[PDB]
Amino acid sequence: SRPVFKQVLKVNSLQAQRVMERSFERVSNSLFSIDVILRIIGEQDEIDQVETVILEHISKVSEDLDKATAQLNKLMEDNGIDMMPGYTNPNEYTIEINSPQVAQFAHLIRKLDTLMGIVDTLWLNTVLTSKQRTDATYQWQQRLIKLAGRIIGIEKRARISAHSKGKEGEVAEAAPESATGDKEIADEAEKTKA
Ligand SMILES: [Ca+2]
Repeated sequence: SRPVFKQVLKVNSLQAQRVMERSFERVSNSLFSIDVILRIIGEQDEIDQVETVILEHISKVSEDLDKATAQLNKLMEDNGIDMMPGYTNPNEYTIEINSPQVAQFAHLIRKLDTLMGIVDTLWLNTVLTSKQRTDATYQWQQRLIKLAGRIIGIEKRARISAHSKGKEGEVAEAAPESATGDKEIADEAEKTKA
């Protein structure tokens, strides 16, 4: 009745692995709740106003990984570096994709995995210092984490919107809100709720 795309997603870098493990299933459940809290809300100008802002945030992160990937993939050409490294422990995650927005978040994690792969060889080829590597890894790890947090924050603003419109009980039976086990993600969601 409803399409669900199931896919095995291998992740090499420890940064992309950690982002995936602490944010994905929460974000996957968050975009699911948003999609149903919206049809319970019903008003289409608001439904197009949340997705356009949902898919903008997903787009801005996607845009900035593309530009980071571009500049660093030609630092390797400037230094004649062809190859990427092996990874001592890549992992494979079985993920299901219920909406296109889940696909784009899962595709963001892949582009982060690639970006870490680029940074890792530029670090290994002595083009980037140890600090430049950890600032890339930390800030890019953090960048998707707050993106996760803000999706969830957007989801919590939709729930309060449903409350004011009387539909509190209707979404407590269609989509109960899940706990956010990551404190960084929960903090960014509560800022995005104000
Ligand atoms: Ca844009």
